[PDB]
Amino acid sequence: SKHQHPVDNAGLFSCMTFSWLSSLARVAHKKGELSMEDVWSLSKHESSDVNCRRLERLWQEELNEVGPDAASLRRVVWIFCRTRLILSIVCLMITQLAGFSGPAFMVKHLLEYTQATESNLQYSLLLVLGLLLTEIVRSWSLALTAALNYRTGVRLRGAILTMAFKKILKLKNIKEKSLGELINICSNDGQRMAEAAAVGSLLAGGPVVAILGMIYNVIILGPTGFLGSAVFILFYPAMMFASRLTAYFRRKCVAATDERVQKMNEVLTYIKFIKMYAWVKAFSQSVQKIREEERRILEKAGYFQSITVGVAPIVVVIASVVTFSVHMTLGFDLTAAQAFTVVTVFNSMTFALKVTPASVKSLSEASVAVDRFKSLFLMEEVHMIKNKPASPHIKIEMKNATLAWDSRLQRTLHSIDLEIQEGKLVGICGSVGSGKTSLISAILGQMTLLEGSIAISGTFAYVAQQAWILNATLRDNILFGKEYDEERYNSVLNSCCLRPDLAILPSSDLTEIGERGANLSGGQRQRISLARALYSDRSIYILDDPLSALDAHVGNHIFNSAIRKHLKSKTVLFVTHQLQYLVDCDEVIFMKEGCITERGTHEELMNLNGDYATIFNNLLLGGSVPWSVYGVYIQAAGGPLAFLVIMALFMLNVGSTAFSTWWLSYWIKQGSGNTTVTRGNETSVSDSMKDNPHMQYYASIYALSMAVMLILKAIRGVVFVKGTLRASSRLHDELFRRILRSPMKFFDTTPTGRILNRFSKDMDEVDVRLPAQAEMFIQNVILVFFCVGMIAGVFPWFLVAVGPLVILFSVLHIVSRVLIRELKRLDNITQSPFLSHITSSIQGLATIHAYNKGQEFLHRYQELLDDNQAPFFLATCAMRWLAVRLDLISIALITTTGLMIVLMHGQIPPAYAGLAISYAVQLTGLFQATVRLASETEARFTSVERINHYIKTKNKAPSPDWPQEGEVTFENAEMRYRENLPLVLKKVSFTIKPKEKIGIVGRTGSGKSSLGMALFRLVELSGGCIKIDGVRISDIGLADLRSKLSIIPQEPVLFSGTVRSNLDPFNQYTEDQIWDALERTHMKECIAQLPLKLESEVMENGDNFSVGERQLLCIARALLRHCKILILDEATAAMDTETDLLIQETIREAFADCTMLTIAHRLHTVLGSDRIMVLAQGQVVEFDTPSVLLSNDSSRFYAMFAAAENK
Repeated sequence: SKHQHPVDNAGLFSCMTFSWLSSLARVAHKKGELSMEDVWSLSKHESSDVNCRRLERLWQEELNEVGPDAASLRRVVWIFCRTRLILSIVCLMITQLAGFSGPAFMVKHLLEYTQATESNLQYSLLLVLGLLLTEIVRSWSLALTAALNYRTGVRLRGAILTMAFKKILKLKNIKEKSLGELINICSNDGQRMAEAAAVGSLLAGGPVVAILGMIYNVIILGPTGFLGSAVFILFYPAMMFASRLTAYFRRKCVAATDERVQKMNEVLTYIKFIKMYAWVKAFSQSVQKIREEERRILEKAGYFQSITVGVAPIVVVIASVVTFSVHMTLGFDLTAAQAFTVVTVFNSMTFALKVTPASVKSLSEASVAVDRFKSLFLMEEVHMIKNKPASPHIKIEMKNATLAWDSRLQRTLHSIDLEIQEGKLVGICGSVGSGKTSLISAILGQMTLLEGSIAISGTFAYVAQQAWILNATLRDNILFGKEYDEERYNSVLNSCCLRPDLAILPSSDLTEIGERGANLSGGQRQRISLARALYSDRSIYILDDPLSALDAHVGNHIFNSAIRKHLKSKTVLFVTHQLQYLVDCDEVIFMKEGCITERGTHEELMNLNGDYATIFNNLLLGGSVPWSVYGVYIQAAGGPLAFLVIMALFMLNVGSTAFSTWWLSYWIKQGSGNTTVTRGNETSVSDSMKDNPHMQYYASIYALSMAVMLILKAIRGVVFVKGTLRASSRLHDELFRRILRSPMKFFDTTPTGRILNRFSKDMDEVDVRLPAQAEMFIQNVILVFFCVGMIAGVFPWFLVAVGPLVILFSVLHIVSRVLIRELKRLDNITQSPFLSHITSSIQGLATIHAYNKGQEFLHRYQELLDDNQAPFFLATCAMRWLAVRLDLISIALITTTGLMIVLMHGQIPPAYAGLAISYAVQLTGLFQATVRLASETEARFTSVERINHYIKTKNKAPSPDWPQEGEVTFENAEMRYRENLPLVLKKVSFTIKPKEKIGIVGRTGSGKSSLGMALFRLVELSGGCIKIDGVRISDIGLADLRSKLSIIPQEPVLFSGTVRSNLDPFNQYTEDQIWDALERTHMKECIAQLPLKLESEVMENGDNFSVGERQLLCIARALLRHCKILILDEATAAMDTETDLLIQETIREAFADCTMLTIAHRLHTVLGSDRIMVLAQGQVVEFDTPSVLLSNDSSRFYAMFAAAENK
């Protein structure tokens, strides 16, 4: 025994057969759920610390030997992994030698014995035992070499991830890389390296058995054997070519699918505007046009992908046909054993296309990860000041320090003579870019030194800008790895006045805040950072501006409560940006261009009449998938007929190869037509296929069988893709149709992102991932069924031997895959906390570096890495554990087939026995693929299930001229937003009459926002009646209702595409009317100067236009329709001193001859209206015209107007 982990306790046989996992497999099967407690802890050999130390030692050794610039991290990886890679390579060599010598020798000798006229029992038994032993030791050696590299990949990932984390923690240039790269390299590069070391180490595998096969087939045959090798070496860079073509088709049309996702997001977020404008048909047409363009390249991508999914038997059949059709017709002889040895070795070399491309892609990923890690390891490292001042009273000492920045020595500071003393309240103020932040960073230690010296005699309590903080509960953010003291905690809370924050928070001390703060604000974040700094109890406090945008009153209160009183015995480096915080400061310094100009306390600062005094004066002045899915999936695919057609086509595709093999066996068995050939003085029939009179007929039938197989494969490839894509298209169309027609309440309750997830992730998965795995699963299942049926046909006793084996396979399947699903779930729910403490760590590094808490952070990161890697290691080992048990069935089937062949010697033709053993040795590696494909399809069906259930859960004839007038009346309308919700409309009744300027305004939540969509009938009326032009709103069609109405929302909304498309999506309005509307809204010149003349294209939300132009575009909208009732919402504050007035001028100039149901929350912009109503809590209380309402002081509206004037 070496460790508590059963992996170390396992010897040779247990490790080879993965017997250690059958102590957790049983408990997982019995309980049905695997938790982190049941998962064994990581071994000390695979522990992060030891492997990281070894990797660092090797890296430093190579850096010292070769050089910082000429070193290679690939050499470091090779040196680290050589010990566990050499033995794995040897094991792969021996297992691939056994797997090649099995069919080449054991099958050939067995078939030669079958053709022999004698009958030997001991020899046949010895041959069967030898073949069984060879296959058993091949499978076991493969399992051993997989387990050997699985551990070293995990240990390499663990060693490199912590080293990368330490490097990014100790780097100086935080902004050198991006946010999405530092997190990716510490979370995905390690996994890429692990999977590379796991699967790509077999690069010396498939190729070596392939070249061994090429060397073979030339001794038994003649020169014809080179044609079989040429066929393989031309077919490989054809499946590779198809894979490259499908990869090129991928990452293409991704722009189209991103445009579709953006359009769906725009139609979901701005669904109120579209539903209030009847712009549904045009948007639906737009998305249909985008989708049909997407599934025009998606169809080709699927066509090219479906070629290389099941090529395992097709390549062997093609090579055999090409070899035999020219070997027989050239006069050469061919026997059953001679012909079937080539087929068996071709099937053996077939076990390269499944692994080699994956190995190459893993090696490429490992190489690019190594290059990126090397680039990470070559940047400058941050430094910490260790020199101390000669006088202990001096805290920070620096004399004539250049202290250049980086870009590299970027000169920013010049001749700084700081003499900071212990216990001071100084402040370094200056212009932006003069070197204030540069000086702060230099004090922290992230600055290089050229001339002078830097002396620090204490730790830094530095708070960073933007308040990065941590990503945990609001208790460790204040302690920051310190002992919890009640008195200190209460003092810190009282100093920073955090009691109201705790009171308003739901969980108070237990409240959880994200990396940036979800239920938090900038001021609260800064207060939390200040509290953490106060509780830190350090010597020097590097106080970066905490109150730049926090507040004034409470900011001064916390400043004079904590910085002045609590922070008296500690050094203060408070940056200052307002200049009233240094009235009590001990020494005020003002530095410009990196040089100190004024020193001393404040009194000298004003009496010297410097720049600081001028600035101060200026500032003072200023799961299981049910059967419903499978069924509906196929029902959406076209019903039972489509599934039956697909199944029949797959069976025909497999049966093409099956019939080719059967015809080859028939040609071998038929002999020379039972004719006699004169070989001299003896004439006694013949036993050579070359003497068969109908040899050309057999060759032609073989060639036709190959052609038919190719045609069937092409037909399946071009049909199955269409069948699996039409289902996705129909599902997407139905989902869009039901979502667009669904009440708005579905949008208010269900989040927009949740709906969008069904069109960006679920839809893409359904389109590209699930059909790909389903095709291979179906192909493997049909191939296995056909092989089993044909094997049983030759010997009518395979069913009785396979029945118990089928039961064993079913028992294995039900026992397993549960510890796989649970292990994957555990890996995900341990990697999510691994993304925690990583995204936060990269987001904020200056605070960590200044506080010197880089050791406990690294320890926590290593602990998280180990607790995430252990489930990953177990999950990786589970695949090989299942593969061993499935091989225990595969080799058993092969042994049973061989025993049946040897027992029935003389009653079975050699070709029939040979085909059986060829298919038996072809059965290898099929159950392992089949179960994995079934599990993957079951997992992928969760997306289809999530998509599903979403589609599950006249009277009055309007006049052609309606509305002739703009008369609006309300008859005690009763309305509510949703059921079981507080009422928003309470017996509201009023009269508008055409030609009005209603200036509706009320308190928040009173019901002002309800009006608008209330008139448009976004949700059905719960009571009351509303009449337009004497006609009730109800009992009218949706288009008729929301087609003669217009409204401009609060925030301008613009759709991506074309300006013409935004102005006229239906394309039925004349250009002259559009230009007249633009002229009336004052657009003309500034929009006519565009190079494309209004076809200039608009980005998302109109990001290429100014805010004023964005508002003016929406103002110009609804002018073309010349609608009567306008329900223009709030203008979202005033824009400048002229743009707002111009907008108002255009607004009243355009909509002058019609009603004006404008809603504005500003009392200054509502003045001059013809008549204004005031609605409070859903009741009308004031209808008497602003003017008349004004004279009356008792009216509320006058009180609000006076309050607004006062404020």
